[PDB]
Amino acid sequence: QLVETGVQSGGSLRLSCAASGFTLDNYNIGWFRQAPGKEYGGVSCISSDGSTYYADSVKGRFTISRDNAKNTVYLQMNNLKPEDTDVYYCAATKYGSSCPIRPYDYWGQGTQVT
Amino acid sequence: QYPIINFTTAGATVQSYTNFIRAVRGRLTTGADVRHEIPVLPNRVGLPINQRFILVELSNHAELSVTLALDVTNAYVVGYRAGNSAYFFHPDNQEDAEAITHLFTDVQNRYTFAFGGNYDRLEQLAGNLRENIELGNGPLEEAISALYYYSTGGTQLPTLARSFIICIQMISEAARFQYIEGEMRTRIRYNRRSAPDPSVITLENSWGRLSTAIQESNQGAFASPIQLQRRNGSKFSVYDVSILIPIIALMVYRCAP
Ligand SMILES: [Cl-]
Ligand SMILES: [Zn+2]
Repeated sequence: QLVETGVQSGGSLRLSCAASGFTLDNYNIGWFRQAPGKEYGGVSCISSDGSTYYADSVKGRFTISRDNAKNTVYLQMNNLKPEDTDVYYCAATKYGSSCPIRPYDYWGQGTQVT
Repeated sequence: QYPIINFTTAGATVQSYTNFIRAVRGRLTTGADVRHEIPVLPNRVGLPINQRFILVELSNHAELSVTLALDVTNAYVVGYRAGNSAYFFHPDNQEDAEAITHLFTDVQNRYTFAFGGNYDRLEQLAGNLRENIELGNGPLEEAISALYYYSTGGTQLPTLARSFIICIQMISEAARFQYIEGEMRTRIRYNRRSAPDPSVITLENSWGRLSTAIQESNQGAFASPIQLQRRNGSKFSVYDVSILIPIIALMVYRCAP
């Protein structure tokens, strides 16, 4: 199971995705939007290595990280805008590219960001 | 043109449905790659664009037709064509977005939904969970009409969402799972319609991790038991691939053998 937790125009938020039962160390993890619009793929992803990917629209603003210890993954969201308003969710896949593609091995319920 | 498989709900039998699903599998994969007796879908890496999709042309009693496009790498429905209009789910990534431009190229009206074709989003749109959406020949017949009439404003979004949920389960999921094909066969044989039980839902939800767990294991045992559910909803754990072989018809490519 993946569980997510975690504003005024310009503010920030810190999203968290905690895995229960297994360890996220060996998994490709990505954060996604419910409605990307004209963009595609994850918001930010981390390799199972440990390279990271960022959507052009969030470069310089968002940072994704791993806390192997507590066994969770964090998404730091700085300089937020109205257009970033969406449902964000966590997805993990053991093999393949840094950004999980469907079908996912595991995914979370996601949280709302306005 | 991509390969085309035909199915009609008009006089559908367990035999015609079985033939259909078998043909869909045979077009999804060559069966050259098999792990623990389960065929694997082609790897996205090395798959030319002219072998990337298959087309499922569905007809009903009203003689209305729609054509679904299926991605051979994961058996996902990516969009459909009805008459002179094609509709695609919001692509999951940039590469997929480019891939779908190769579909239905002569159609004069192409549209892309703001939503992807995953159950979670579709259930929200439909206003119903899979648990409450009946499946069978009747539902498929109605789904085909709904899809066909969408372009003319004759189909409401919630109904379109429901229809997708029906087509995906009776085509894609049945293709992925012999167990689910069996369930649809039973509905057909007895002219019944009913929602899928937990055993079906849990399988659908686990296809990815099952694929991973199977391709990961060397001798066929699982490092960590896979949890599934019986018809009655009771949970039971799976410790090795034996039980799964008759349940799963094919897997998504996860790693090299
Ligand atoms: Cl397109
Ligand atoms: Zn191209």
